[PDB]
Amino acid sequence: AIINLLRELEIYGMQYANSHQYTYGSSYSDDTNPIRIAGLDARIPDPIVTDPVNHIVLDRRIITNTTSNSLEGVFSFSNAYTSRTSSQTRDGVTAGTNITGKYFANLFFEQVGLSGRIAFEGAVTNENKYTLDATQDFRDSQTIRVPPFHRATGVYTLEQGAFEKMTVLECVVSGNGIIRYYRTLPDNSYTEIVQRVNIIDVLQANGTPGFTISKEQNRAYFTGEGTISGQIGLQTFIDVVIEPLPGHA
Repeated sequence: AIINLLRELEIYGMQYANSHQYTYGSSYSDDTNPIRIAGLDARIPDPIVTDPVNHIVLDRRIITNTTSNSLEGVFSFSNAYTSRTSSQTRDGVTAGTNITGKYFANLFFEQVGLSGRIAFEGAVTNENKYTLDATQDFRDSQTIRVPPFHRATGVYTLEQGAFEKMTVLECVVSGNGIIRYYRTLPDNSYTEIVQRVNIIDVLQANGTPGFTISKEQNRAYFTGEGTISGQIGLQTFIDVVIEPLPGHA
C-alpha cells in the first residue's frame, strides 16, 4: 500500500493530544519547509533476465542482378522501433502529491549474452500503472557482391528482449508538519498550542513501516517495492541470401 505522510502526521497529533491533555485541532504540511519526497530511486535486485528473445523482421529488401557481370550491392536500413516498459508500485509513500520519476537499469539478457539498458517511469506515490514508450533508431548497412544472374535478399532482424522484474523503490523523506492543539478554558475561552514537528519524529513515534531514521542527516530513508515489465531491442542482424535466377546456377 501507500504510506500517506499527512495521515501519519494526523495520527501523531491525535496521540500527542491525548497524551498532553489537549484537543487535536488540525495538522498540515509546513509551507516554509514542506513534508517532501526526494531522491526518487528504483533499482532491480536481480538484473539477470532469463526470458527468451523474439527475432523481429524489421525489413526485407532485394537487389537483383540480371546482368552477366558481378556488381556490388549495399543494403542501407533505418527503422525506428518502439518498445514499451510498464511499472507499478506495491509499497510506496506520498506527501499528498503524485510524483513521476524517470529510472534506468542495465539488464543482462542471459539467453543471448547481451546487456540492454532499459528506461522506465513510475510513481512511488500511488499504485497505478505507468507506461513509457521508448523509440530506438536502428540503422545498419551491409555490402554484398551479387554474382551474375543472381538476386540478393537482405533481411533486417531485431532481437527483442522482454522482462518482468521486482523493483526496490527508495527516496528521502523530510520536512516539517504543523499541528494545532487547544486547551478549552472557562467562559467559552481557550488557548491554542501550535507545534511544528519534524516528519522524522512523526515516523519514529508512529513506528511507521518502511523507514530508517537519521537524526544526524535530519531525514528518513524510505524503502518500498514495485514491479516493471517491458521489451527492448537488444541488437540487429542483416542476413543476405544470394541465389541464382531461374535458368542459372
